[PDB]
Amino acid sequence: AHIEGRHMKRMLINATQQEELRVALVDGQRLYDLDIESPGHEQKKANIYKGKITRIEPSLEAAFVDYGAERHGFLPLKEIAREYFPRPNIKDVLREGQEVIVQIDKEERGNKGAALTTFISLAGSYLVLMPNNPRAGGISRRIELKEALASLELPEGMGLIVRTAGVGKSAEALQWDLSFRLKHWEAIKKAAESRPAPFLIHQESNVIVRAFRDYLRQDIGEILIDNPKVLELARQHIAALGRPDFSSKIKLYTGEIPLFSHYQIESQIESAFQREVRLPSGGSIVIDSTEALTAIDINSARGDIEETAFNTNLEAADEIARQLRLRDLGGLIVIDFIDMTPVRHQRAVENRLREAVRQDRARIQISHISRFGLLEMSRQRLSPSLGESSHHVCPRCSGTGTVRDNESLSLSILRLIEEEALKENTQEVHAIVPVPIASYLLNEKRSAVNAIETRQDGVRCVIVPNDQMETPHYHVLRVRKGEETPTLSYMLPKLHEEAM
Amino acid sequence: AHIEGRHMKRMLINATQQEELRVALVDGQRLYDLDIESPGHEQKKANIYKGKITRIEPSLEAAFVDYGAERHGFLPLKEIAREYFPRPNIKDVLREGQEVIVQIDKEERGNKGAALTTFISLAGSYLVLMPNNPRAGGISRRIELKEALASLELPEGMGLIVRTAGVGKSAEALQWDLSFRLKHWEAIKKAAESRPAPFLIHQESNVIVRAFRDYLRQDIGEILIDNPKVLELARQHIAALGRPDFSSKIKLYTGEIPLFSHYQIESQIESAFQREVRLPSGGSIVIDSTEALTAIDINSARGDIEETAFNTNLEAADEIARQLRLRDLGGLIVIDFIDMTPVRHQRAVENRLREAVRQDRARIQISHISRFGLLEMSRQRLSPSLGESSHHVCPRCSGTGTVRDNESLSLSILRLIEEEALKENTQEVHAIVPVPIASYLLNEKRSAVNAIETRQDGVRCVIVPNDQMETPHYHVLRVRKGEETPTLSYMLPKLHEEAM
Amino acid sequence: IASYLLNEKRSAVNAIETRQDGVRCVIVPNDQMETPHYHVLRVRKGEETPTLSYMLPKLHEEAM
RNA sequence: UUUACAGUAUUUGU
Ligand SMILES: [Mg+2]
Ligand SMILES: [Mg+2]
Ligand SMILES: [Mg+2]
Ligand SMILES: [Zn+2]
Repeated sequence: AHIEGRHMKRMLINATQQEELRVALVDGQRLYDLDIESPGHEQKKANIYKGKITRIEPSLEAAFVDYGAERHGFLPLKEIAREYFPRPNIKDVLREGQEVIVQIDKEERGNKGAALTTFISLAGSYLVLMPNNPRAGGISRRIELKEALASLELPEGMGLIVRTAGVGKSAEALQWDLSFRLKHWEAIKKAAESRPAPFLIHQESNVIVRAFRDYLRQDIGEILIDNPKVLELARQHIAALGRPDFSSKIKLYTGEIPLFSHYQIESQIESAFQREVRLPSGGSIVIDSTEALTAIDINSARGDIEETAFNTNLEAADEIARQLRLRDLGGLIVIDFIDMTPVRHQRAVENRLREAVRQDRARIQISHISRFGLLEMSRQRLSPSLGESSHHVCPRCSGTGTVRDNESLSLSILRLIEEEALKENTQEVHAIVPVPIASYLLNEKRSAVNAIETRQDGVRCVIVPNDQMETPHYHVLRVRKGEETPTLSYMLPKLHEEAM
Repeated sequence: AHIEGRHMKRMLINATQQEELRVALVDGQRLYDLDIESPGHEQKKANIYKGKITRIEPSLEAAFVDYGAERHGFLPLKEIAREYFPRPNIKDVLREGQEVIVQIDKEERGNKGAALTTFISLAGSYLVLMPNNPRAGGISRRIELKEALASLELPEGMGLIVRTAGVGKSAEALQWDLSFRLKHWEAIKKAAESRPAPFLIHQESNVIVRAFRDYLRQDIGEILIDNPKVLELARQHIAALGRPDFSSKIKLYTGEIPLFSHYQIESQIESAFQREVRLPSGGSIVIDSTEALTAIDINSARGDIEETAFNTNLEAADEIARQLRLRDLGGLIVIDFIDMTPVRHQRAVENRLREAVRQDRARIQISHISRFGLLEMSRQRLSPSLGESSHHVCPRCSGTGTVRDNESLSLSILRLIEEEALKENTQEVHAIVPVPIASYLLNEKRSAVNAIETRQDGVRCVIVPNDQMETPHYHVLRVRKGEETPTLSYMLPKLHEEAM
Repeated sequence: IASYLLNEKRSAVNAIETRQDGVRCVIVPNDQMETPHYHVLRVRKGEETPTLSYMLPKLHEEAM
C-alpha cells in the first residue's frame, strides 16, 4: 500500500566491489531509481571538446565534428551559436576544418555519432549556466526566487536556470554557485584558445558526484555508504558541491549483511534485467525490445473480470513507470494494457501512468489508448539502456529470439545446393552445416541429394557435418571446374575457414 | 514496375519432396502467396467433432468442450445454436456432460484451446452452407446472382453464401453445389446421432484441395504441377470439386530446373523467414515479433529527403502487405514508417497499405499514423504464423534476443551466493556456472569470494565451472548443515543433475 | 583441474598469493583442453595486461 | 533543466 511520504527516502551507495559502483534511491524498501557505474565504461554525456568541422550538409541542415572519437559527432543547425557564425543554409555558417566549442547532448547510439551543441550548459547544485545563450533561463517547473534570480549578476550575453534544489537556498547562495560556473566557463574558453582544435576540455563528473549534484532533494533522509574510503570522498564532494546541509546525512553503513540486501532491493534491481516482472496481485508485464521500439504486454493473475483487468492495468502502470527508469528505456514505447470496456477505466489507467512518471527526470509524452487497445508513449534517452550496456546480442539466434526448425532449414539448404549445382561450370558444391542438418540431408534426404547428382551428371554434392556450428548457421560454397582439390570431406570445413 | 494484369497469374505446386508440399500463387515472377504443408502437422481448422461440455462459465459467458484433444476447446455464448438450447447466462443453456456438434473456428494458440462454434459452415467451390443458422447469407462483397441465389431450394432453418468464385457460374450450377453441401450435412448429423459424443466427424481437406476450393479465381492462367502422381490426384480434385473449366489449365511441369526456381520465387519465399527484407530501392523493413504484437521498422537506402522517405515508405507498404500474407502474421501489428512532414504524405502511405492488402483474404483493419509516427493495424489469424510453425524459441537466450554480459552476470551470481551464505543453518553454497563465469568469480572476484567465506566463518563457497552450460544459465544451491557430502567439486554438477 | 585448484585447493592458492606479496595467480579453466594437458606461463613485472581471466587462453594462443 | 505586469480568493459593509 505504498504512499509517498510514509517511509524515509534514502540514497544507498554500494561501493564494496571495484567493478560496479551502484547508487540507489530507495523509499522505505521500495527501489525507485538505480545507477550503476564501472571502470572504463565511464559516462561521456556532457563532456566538452574542441572539435573541427569535418563535412557539411545543407541536406540535413547540420554538420559533422571530429571531437576526437574514432567516429565523428553530429551538429544540427539549430545548435550553432550566433557567435560562431562569421533562416540560412549550414553551407553558409560554418567552414570545413573550422574549430568550435562543442558539448555532447547524446551519447553514441547504434550507428549515429553523438548529438552535439555549441550552446554549452554548465550544471551546478542550484544553477545551470548557459553562457552561450541568453534566450534561455528560469525556474524548475517543479517549483522569492523570481525575486532572487533577478538579483544575481549574470553577464549580458548569457542566461541561467535555477535548479529544483534551489527551493530552499538563498540569493547569496546562488551567487556562490553562479560564480563557480563562470570560473569554469572562463577556464573552458581559455583551455581552448590555447591549442588546436580536436581535444577533450571537460570530463563530466562520475556517478556519485552526479548523484549528489542531481538527485538530492530535501526529502532525502540519509545517504548510506558501505565503504569508508568512498565515504570520505563523498564528504568532500558534498562540501565542494556546496551542500553542507547534507553532511550530517551521510553515514557509513557497517552491517555484515550487505547494504542493498539489508534494504531488500537486490531482487528489485534484478527485475530490471528480466523480460517478465510480476505485479503485486499476481499478473505481470513482459518487456520486449525491437528495432523500432519497446513493446510491453500485460497479463493478469489467475471475481469481477472488469475489476481484475482494471486493478491489474493500474498495478502495471506503476511497475512500468519504474521499469522505465531502472532499465533506462528511451524512445518509443508501446503498452498493451488488458482490454477494458468502460472508457472511464481507460482514462484512469492513462492517468495512473501519467502520475507514476511524474517523478521521472526524463521528458515524457503519453497518448491515449487506441481503438486497438494500445497506448503509445515516448521517453527521453538519458543514457544507454540496460540492454545496450549490460547485454549483447544473442550469438545463437542473432537477436531474433527464434531458431528455424531443422527440417525446414534442411530443405532450405537442399534447395540452395541444387541451385548451385545447376550453374554452368560447377564442379562440386560443398555444403557445410550443423551436425543434425547433415544427418537429415544425408539420410532423410539422401534420395534428393542422389537425384541432384544424377541429373547434374558429374557434379559432386559434398555435405559435411560440422560440430563447430549450431543451427541456423551454414555455408554452401560452389567449386568451379578445375579448382577442386583431393581434400577429405571432413577436413573441408578447415580448408574453407580462410573464408567462411 | 509491377501492374496487376500485365503477366499471367499462376498457381505453382511444388510436390517433389515428401516432407513439405508447397503451393504458390505467382504473378509473372512475383510471389504473392504461399502455402506449405507437411505430413503430420496437417491442418485442424474447420474440422468438425462431437464434443461433450466439460465445465461451464457464466464468468466468461462461454463453456469448454472435450472434442478429443488432450486440451479442451473454448465455446462462447454467442456461438451456441438455438437448437442446442433446451440475453441469458450460459449456466442456463448447456449442461455439464452434454453432447454437441462442434466446429473449429481457430487452431490452438499458445495456451488457449481452440475457439469452437456450433454454427457449422460447409464451404464448397461456389457456396458456403450455414445449415445451423438462417440469419446468415449473401454475396461475396468482392462481387443475376441476387437473382439466382433466390432460386435455389434452401431448407427453411438455414442460410447460405455465394462465394467469390460464383461470379461466372449459373443457377443450376450453384444447385449442384448447394446439394453436395446438404448431403454432407446429412451425413454429419447422422454420423453423430449414432455414437457417444467425443469424436472427430469431418477432417478438413488438405492444402491442394483447399487451394483449389479457395484460391482459383478466373484470372488464374495456369496451374503448374511438378509431379505426375500428384497431378493426377489434382485432376480428380478439380472434377470432384466441380470445376471442369480448370482442367485444361492444369499442366505437368517437366524442366530439370525445379519449378520454383524456374519462376524465380525461391528467394522471395526465403524472405518470409528473414528478420530484414530489402525493398526495391535499397531500404528495408525489419520485422520483430513480441509477446504483445508484431513490430515492423523501416529504414531507407543510403536527393530529396522528403521524397526518399515517401518513396521508401510506399515500397514498404507493398512489401509489408505481402510479408503479412507469406508469414501468416496475425493479430496486432505496429508499423514504424519513416517520418514525413507533409500530412498528405501520411494519408498516401496509409492508402497505399490499404490498397496493398485488398487482395488478402484475412480481415484487416488499419488506422492512421499517430503523432508518434506509428501506424496500428490488425489482421485476422487464418492459421499459425511461420514463427509458430517452422521455428522454435531460441535455446540460448530464451526468446529475449540478448544475453547478459559475463561480468554483469558474475556479480549477480556473486551477490546471490553471499545471500545464500548468510542464511541460518547453511553449511555450503554450491554455485554451478558457465566456464567463463567460473573463471571470473574465481579470479577477478577471488577476494570477494574469500571475504564471504571469512565473514561467514565455516561456510564453504564452492564455485564450479561447468562446460555443459553457457551464459545466461546457472544454479546456486544451498547446502544445509549435516547434509553435505565429501563430493569432489567437479563431480558436483553430476550430483545435482537429479535436480537441477 | 581448474575446479579442483580453485576450490579444494583454494587455500593453497591463497597462501601462495599472500606469501609472495603482489603476485597474482590466475588459474583459468579452459574447455579446449582435457587432462593431461596444461600451460603455466609466467608474467614478468611490467609486461602484464588488463586482460580478463577467461579471454586469457586466447591471448596466449600465439604461444602456447 | 526554462519565458512577466496580470487573474481572484481570504478579508472588507452598523
Ligand atoms: Mg525508425
Ligand atoms: Mg495482451
Ligand atoms: Mg525479440
Ligand atoms: Zn538467441
